[PDB]
Amino acid sequence: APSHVPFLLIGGGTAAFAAARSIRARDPGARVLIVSEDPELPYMRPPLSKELWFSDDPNVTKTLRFKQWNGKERSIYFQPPSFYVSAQDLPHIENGGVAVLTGKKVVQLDVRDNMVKLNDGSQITYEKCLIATGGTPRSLSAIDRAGAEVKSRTTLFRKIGDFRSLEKISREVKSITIIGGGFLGSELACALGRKARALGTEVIQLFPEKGNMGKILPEYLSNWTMEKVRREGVKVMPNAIVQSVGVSSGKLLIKLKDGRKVETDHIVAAVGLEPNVELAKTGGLEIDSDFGGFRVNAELQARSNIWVAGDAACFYDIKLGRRRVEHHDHAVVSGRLAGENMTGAAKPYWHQSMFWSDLGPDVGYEAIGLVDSSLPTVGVFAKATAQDNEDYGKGVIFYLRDKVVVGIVLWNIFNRMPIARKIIKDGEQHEDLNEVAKLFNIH
Amino acid sequence: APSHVPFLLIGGGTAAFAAARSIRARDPGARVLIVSEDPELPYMRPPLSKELWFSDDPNVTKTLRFKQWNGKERSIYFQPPSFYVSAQDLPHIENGGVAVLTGKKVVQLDVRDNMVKLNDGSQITYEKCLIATGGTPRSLSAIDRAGAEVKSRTTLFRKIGDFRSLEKISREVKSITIIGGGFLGSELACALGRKARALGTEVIQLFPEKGNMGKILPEYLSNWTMEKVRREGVKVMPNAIVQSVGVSSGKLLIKLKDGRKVETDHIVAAVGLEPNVELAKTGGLEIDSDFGGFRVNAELQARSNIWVAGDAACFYDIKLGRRRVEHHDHAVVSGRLAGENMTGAAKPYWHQSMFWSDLGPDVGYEAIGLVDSSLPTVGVFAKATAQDNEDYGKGVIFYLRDKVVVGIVLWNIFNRMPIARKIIKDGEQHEDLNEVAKLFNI
Ligand SMILES: Cc1cc2nc3c(=O)[nH]c(=O)nc-3n(C[C@H](O)[C@H](O)[C@H](O)COP(=O)(O)OP(=O)(O)OC[C@H]3O[C@@H](n4cnc5c(N)ncnc54)[C@H](O)[C@@H]3O)c2cc1C
Ligand SMILES: Cc1cc2nc3c(=O)[nH]c(=O)nc-3n(C[C@H](O)[C@H](O)[C@H](O)COP(=O)(O)OP(=O)(O)OC[C@H]3O[C@@H](n4cnc5c(N)ncnc54)[C@H](O)[C@@H]3O)c2cc1C
Ligand SMILES: NC(=O)c1ccc[n+]([C@@H]2O[C@H](COP(=O)([O-])OP(=O)(O)OC[C@H]3O[C@@H](n4cnc5c(N)ncnc54)[C@H](O)[C@@H]3O)[C@@H](O)[C@H]2O)c1
Ligand SMILES: NC(=O)c1ccc[n+]([C@@H]2O[C@H](COP(=O)([O-])OP(=O)(O)OC[C@H]3O[C@@H](n4cnc5c(N)ncnc54)[C@H](O)[C@@H]3O)[C@@H](O)[C@H]2O)c1
Repeated sequence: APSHVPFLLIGGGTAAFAAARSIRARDPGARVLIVSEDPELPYMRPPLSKELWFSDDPNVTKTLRFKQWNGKERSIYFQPPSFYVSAQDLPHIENGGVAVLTGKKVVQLDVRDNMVKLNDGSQITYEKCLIATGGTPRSLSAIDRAGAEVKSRTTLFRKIGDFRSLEKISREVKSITIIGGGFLGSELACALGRKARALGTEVIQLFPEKGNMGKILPEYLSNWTMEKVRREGVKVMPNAIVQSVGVSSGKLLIKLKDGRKVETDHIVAAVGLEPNVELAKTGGLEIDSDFGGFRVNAELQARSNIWVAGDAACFYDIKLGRRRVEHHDHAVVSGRLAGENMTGAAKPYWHQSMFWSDLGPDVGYEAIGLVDSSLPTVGVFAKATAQDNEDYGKGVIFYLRDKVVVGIVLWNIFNRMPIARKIIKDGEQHEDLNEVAKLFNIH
Repeated sequence: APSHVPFLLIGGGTAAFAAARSIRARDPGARVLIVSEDPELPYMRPPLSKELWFSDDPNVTKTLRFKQWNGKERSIYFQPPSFYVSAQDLPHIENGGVAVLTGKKVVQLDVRDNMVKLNDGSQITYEKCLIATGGTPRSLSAIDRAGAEVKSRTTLFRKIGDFRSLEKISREVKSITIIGGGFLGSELACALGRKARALGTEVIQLFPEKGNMGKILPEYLSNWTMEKVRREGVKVMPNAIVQSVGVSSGKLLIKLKDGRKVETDHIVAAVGLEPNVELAKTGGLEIDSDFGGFRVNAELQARSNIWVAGDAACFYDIKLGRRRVEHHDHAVVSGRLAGENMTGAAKPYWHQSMFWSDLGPDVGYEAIGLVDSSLPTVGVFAKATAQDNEDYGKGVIFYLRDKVVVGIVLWNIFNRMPIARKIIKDGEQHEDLNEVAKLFNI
């Protein structure tokens, strides 16, 4: 570890890599260090839930390569190891370069001293710092209250090791349970159902909502998505609240708060993510209370020489207000912006970030802005229509704050993202939405 | 007037003057422009309610001079007019200077181009900017729902013009009624009661709590302060919720919720302060929701080249969380810090700020930290009365968050600020608040 670096990037993930590329682009000859707790080079997580599961290659868990939108095979890793220079070489190599320090954890942050302390005891002084620590999966209360053997048969799905372990388990066990109905739980349910269709094993999804992804989509769309997920070979059990999890004859037993009971062999828990804010206690950094994570301004700035990007950043969007987004594209855009601002720009967060999803062949969408179930929605579909506050195969769902669009879900329509982005950018008063819904040309 | 200014300070008051002084101290040769909507040069407010009333000099309204703790007469203004340079003279002068552009209001703030627009259409481009606007007095629903005649007879007390108007009114009218029982209301009640006792007129105070300063002091000290204010010649009416204000035979009449009716011919309204945050709408600046005002960090910074100081800043205290202090000492300290940080330092707010108050001769106190009656309270007096949330001439009050001292009120003891400041600095847990009050000479 070098004793001083011009640019420090805490956490090795999407945001840190994007920031390193921006810093290198704007300031040629910059010398960037990335301190990562994972023993791996930066990689993208989205393939860990969809693409690596549908790969035809048998030995994919060891290879980690997949086909793209075009179909050209690529790796999850952002860059090959030859791209990164050694940390010791970093302050000596010509025109700089990015170096990655893997297996290291920053445990202390002295803002005034412009210093951090690693887990092994090494101390690194910086000129500019980015905190791009992400989040960690939340555990279940009933699972925690159970014994050690119950926790041994539970899985939290974030990293590559989780993907490999879950793939081997699905190959070797007879039934797996998914708890949670958000993004990760639903995608895992679809992938595991696809894998289990061949042999004929059982996969179960149970959660306390009315349907799949009930915090994002309206009720009717949630029920439609639930039915589509059931069509993939998954037994979905909505409105289920876990009371206790136990052991019976070598199989774990789920006793719900209701009268229903479930007996299976393995549990996958996808019950949310919480940001890593253990570093704020020693850094004297403010933690947001409404959203969680570090609190930063419109330029993602926490202190004089400290920026925060990614999932842990509770930033201030000027158009939409205080936010905290947890998505791949937001991590890329936010890291790019923080890298621009670390070299000397003063740009606020302006370009909006989107996200995408695919819950099987039938369901596939992209969304932008503020998308939430509590906010008023206007669903203009094809062959159907519904507004809140049957053939829902195609359509657009506007989200309105005060007669103004703040988020758009584009349901099974493609190459119509710029229209939605321009609608969000203009931010006009919209008392009528069928006049604008024709721009996407749903029919 | 100049097209480009290195250092712009929006709003000229206590914080702006302190910031200009810090800028000049750290960076000799600087060129500071102060844009103020007032027609006057910066002055200090605290003597506008206490010192200028007790002066024996007849024409203090014009001189605006008063005596102090040392006893040396000084002006209400921070500096004499010769100290400042002209606005057109600022760009080209050896070692620069400070120029105040009085009577001009900043109406638009464009952070993208680093340019502001004044109310006369002139544009000024800045390199660093400070927003040191203050607050404006809050009005009353009963007053605002009334007619123009009732509005013309009520007073909101912030500036020098209000002080002159109220002094003339006190010399003229027979009865004065004061709404509000916080700091300003109690101080004006004491001053006008002294003047009335000197003359022989009537002064009345009404507020919706059970005692004076019930949002700062505990209940028993609130009752004690209410009694002591009554001894000053002021008829105090606690628990008076105002319903409507009207006129009857050329005299104002107040009808309260409980049924009491009070007649008078002038009203002084002092019911709080609302921060000036109209610049945030056009500047893309974030306004705090819990406390109000511009939301800044521990370094009092809002954007890349923008700092906020004074009563309008909702800053983050590392040791005490989110705060918004509205006091003269805090304005001085925060303006000083923001002026230092505009020149290159990155110092967070660490030095605490205190506040004092004198309510007659018997009651005089100082306070520091988080002082609020909502927090659990332990008071050490001649008889040790601990509050759960006799003679109380002298004592100390500790305010607790959870077994930790966050604010201390010093009751009729002086030259003991450093002890309380040191106690608050190292906020370690205490088994009981006693044996700590021994540090103060009770
Ligand atoms: C299985 C899966 C599938 C996903 N699919 C999608 C998708 O299809 N679309 C989408 O938009 N989003 C998707 N996401 C979300 C997206 O991947 C995340 O939002 C994104 O990875 C967040 O990037 P980040 O850099 O903020 O955090 P992360 O990617 O979590 O990186 C955080 C890194 O920082 C390290 N770290 C933390 N604390 C410290 C410390 N103190 N010291 C050192 N290192 C530290 C961690 O170990 C980790 O390596 C998916 C996520 C998962 C898990
Ligand atoms: C009568 C009175 C007595 C007080 N007594 C005490 C006391 O005994 N002890 C104590 O601790 N505190 C006391 N205070 C409180 C203390 O005086 C204030 O908290 C302090 O003055 C706040 O300073 P500031 O610089 O933030 O605001 P201010 O002093 O209000 O300065 C704001 C200035 O900015 C100007 N401005 C506003 N908007 C704009 C704009 N858009 N463009 C240009 N200029 C603008 C305003 O006109 C004003 O000149 C008293 C206050 C009053 C009114
Ligand atoms: N396609 C995508 O964009 C995508 C895909 C995968 C993951 N992700 C990200 O991964 C992260 C983690 O995913 P996640 O799905 O775990 O997050 P999430 O926030 O979607 O998970 C919350 C889900 O768990 C349920 N839940 C909450 N508490 C519960 C409890 N006590 N018992 C049972 N159910 C409970 C909620 O009602 C909801 O269904 C998120 O940041 C998410 O955005 C995104
Ligand atoms: N000694 C000092 O520190 C001092 C002295 C004077 C002024 N100041 C400052 O001057 C500013 C103005 O003082 P203030 O006394 O107006 O503010 P304040 O916030 O102290 O006033 C609160 C008082 O107004 C009362 N009130 C609120 N709403 C009311 C309503 N609808 N009807 C009746 N009463 C109502 C409250 O009950 C309380 O008695 C404050 O910022 C204060 O800090 C400080």
